[PDB]
Amino acid sequence: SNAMRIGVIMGGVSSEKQVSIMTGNEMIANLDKNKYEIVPITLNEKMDLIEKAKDIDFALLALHGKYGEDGTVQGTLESLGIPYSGSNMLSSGICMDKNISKKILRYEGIETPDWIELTKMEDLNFDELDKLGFPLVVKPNSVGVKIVYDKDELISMLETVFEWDSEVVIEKYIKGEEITCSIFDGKQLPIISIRHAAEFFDYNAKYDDASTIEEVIELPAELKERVNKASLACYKALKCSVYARVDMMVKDGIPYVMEVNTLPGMTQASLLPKSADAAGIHYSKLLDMIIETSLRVRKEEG
Amino acid sequence: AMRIGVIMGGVSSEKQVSIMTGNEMIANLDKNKYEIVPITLNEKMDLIEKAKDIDFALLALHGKYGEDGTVQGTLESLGIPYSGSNMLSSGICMDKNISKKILRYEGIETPDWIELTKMEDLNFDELDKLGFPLVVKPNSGGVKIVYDKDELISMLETVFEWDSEVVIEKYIKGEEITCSIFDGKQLPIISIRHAAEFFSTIEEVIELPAELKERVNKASLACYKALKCSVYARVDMMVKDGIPYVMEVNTLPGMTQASLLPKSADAAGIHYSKLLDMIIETSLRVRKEEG
Ligand SMILES: Nc1ncnc2c1ncn2[C@@H]1O[C@H](COP(=O)(O)OP(=O)(O)OP(=O)(O)O)[C@@H](O)[C@H]1O
Ligand SMILES: Nc1ncnc2c1ncn2[C@@H]1O[C@H](COP(=O)(O)OP(=O)(O)OP(=O)(O)O)[C@@H](O)[C@H]1O
Ligand SMILES: [Ca+2]
Ligand SMILES: [Ca+2]
Ligand SMILES: [Ca+2]
Repeated sequence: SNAMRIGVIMGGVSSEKQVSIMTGNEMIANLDKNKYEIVPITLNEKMDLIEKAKDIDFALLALHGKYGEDGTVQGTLESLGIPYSGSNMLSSGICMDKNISKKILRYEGIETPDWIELTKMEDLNFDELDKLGFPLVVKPNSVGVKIVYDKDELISMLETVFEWDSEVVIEKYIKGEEITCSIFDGKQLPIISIRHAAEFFDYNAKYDDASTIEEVIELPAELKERVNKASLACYKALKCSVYARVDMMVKDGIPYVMEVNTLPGMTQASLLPKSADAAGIHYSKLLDMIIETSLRVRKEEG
Repeated sequence: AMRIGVIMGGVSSEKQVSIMTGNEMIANLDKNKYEIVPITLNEKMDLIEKAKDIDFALLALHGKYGEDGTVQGTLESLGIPYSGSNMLSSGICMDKNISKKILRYEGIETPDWIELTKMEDLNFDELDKLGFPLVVKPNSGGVKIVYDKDELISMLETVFEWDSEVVIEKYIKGEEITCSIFDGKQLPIISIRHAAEFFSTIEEVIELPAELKERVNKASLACYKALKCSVYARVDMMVKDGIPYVMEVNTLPGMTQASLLPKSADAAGIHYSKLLDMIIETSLRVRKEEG
């Protein structure tokens, strides 16, 4: 039995590169050595992939952020006829574009927060802005998401963001419970709650706003059914394959989709593998399912 | 003197069109402004080696090879400015299902349709909301049309060798036109008529009635924006009862002198060599706006 040669693809620039290295190392360390011949691939520049992938049967992506999201790596691998993990080039690019992904979701009737799309030299229509109210969340579509409380803050923040990016999403702020829903091959995994830590005095909870805890949670049946329905619908709508993670906010019992991730964290401390583990899927087996399901999917694509 | 790669490639019929296109470009590119660097890709990824010799990639590509976005994404990753729409726009416009959803979300008129696959099961229900006749085309790209339930079911099986995904559209019976856009400005509209014997195909610049022209110009420009196209594009439409319908948006329209976009530009007084000058100049600006 000749072992399939798995390239573990690492790369990116700055902190993304480091997260990528850490991810690849975990994969390399947990890949079943009897099933696979493991081939670490570290990309000094993105297009070095063409040379380094000559010796692999499959590309397992350890990438993090733009390099793995924009779709170029997937498209290159496809052009080389080399099967790879996760969503394809178009699904990846769509999911990475928050504006375009929200349009498609909203077209499909999936709840997502109201928003304005704005490009760099484009003016800003204050009548539609006012419809949104304040606070607002400014999302580059290097610089992170930021809550702004009024017109002046918004203006100032647009100017900060636009120097680096040419496009922004301005989203209505929603105060609610944050959750994230991992999907593997069209099946919903355990939901994870993301909230502040509390100190409890009897039944009074005092929250620490500087903290964040992530915990697997079972939601009440009604909301659970609604959440599972929305997340799978995102998955199909955005043409995702193999696995994805949908980030949502719940208010008044209604889930809103903030984003869909085709390249979610894959370290053992990351949300998706934590969800899989709660589902009885240990890390090494999650890696087996990704390779196995990806091969099937790349074959269905031709 | 700026080094311009003329990039040609593809397989089969597409490659031939590509080489034909790149030759025309090489012939008409101003020799005083440019140093022209013919580039022919045997395999797609050979682009990486050959592109170290150039300051700009002018794409002579045709069909999926230049539509899916891999070439654009590769050149972007190499830091090499290139002509036309970027990887995301290209991929979106190549996907008829996705581009239709976005257009419709934006309130742009496009024929009613449904998405279908090899994998999935034909769903009897949704078809008959569409009625007949239907037009059947692969999702990723003459006219294949079906006048009854029987031709449809069969058509799908044959096509399904072609593509894994298919779009089924309501048949729009109308006057066919095509709208070339350059850097956000509409060029003269072209009318496309068909006759077994005229009183194959005729393409001519036609001045549309003022009102229709206005709706057409609005729709074509809205597609251009909605799909994030840049530098140039060609929107193909079907007019019925004064209402324009969008059939599709092309980020890589035919670029020969005999092709529709160059003819449209010609009708505006933009000669072939100058159209290339503008493609290069405009793309350079766009690529810089993107980062
Ligand atoms: N509309 C909103 N209302 C309230 N809080 C929000 C809203 N949008 C985002 N947030 C908070 O900001 C965080 C980050 O936003 P988001 O998930 O949309 O972008 P991202 O995760 O940074 O993008 P990427 O997928 O590139 O990592 C969310 O986890 C949530 O805590
Ligand atoms: N709904 C429709 N009703 C009537 N005629 C149509 C319809 N859709 C397409 N056609 C005809 O079929 C021809 C092909 O159009 P289509 O949109 O399928 O091109 P395409 O193959 O998607 O283009 P590309 O090569 O860029 O992928 C057109 O010339 C048009 O006349
Ligand atoms: Ca997120
Ligand atoms: Ca067409
Ligand atoms: Ca002239």
